[PDB]
Amino acid sequence: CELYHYQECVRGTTVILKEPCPSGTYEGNSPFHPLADNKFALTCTSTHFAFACADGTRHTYQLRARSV
Repeated sequence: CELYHYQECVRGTTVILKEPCPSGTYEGNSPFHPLADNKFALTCTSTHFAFACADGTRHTYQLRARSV
């Protein structure tokens, strides 16, 4: 019921991710930026956020911001 995601991105750039599940609930350090096609956008910074899904699965994401 607990899945972990980890990915690196270039600090300052915009990251586009696919929602892990339809109409899931989100919680994180930055406001949610919903987009079309079950996706969402966020500015790359070292942070953590999570989604709670209807099937009981919780997805925790960790973004590692890096230079260059």
